[PDB]
Amino acid sequence: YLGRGAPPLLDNAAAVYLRNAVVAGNRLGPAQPLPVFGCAQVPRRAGMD
Amino acid sequence: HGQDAVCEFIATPVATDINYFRRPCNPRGRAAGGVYAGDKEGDVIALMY
Amino acid sequence: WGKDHQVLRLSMENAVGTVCHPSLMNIDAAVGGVNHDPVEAANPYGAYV
Repeated sequence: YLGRGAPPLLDNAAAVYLRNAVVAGNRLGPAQPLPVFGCAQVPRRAGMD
Repeated sequence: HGQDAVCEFIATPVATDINYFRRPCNPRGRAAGGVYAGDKEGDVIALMY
Repeated sequence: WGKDHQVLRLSMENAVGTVCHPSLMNIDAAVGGVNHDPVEAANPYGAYV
């Protein structure tokens, strides 16, 4: 869900249900929707080890 | 034997694996350092809580 | 063991970003791409209703 190369599920409830089930807390998961023009914006985390 | 040390108890879920404990890890459960902070302003105190 | 000798784990809830995306159901490139150079009669027994 960081890219778009995929025609979605045709039930728009199904699509948004599963997108934000996956994308919910992901370490990569998109911070704000995937902008149509823009970077997918992986969230940056307060720290790393 | 020497100066009596002092033990302190932080109640933890019994279901915390032993593996986080078979290492130098933080007693509280999560890395609190400022060594890990990204200097993005509020990193530390996000790095933490 | 990750870097730093930390014993790590993957499992299969970890694949939810890959296989739970609607890329699983998109084959139209495949079914059209295998279509060319047509194929012989297949004894359409289980292939026909």
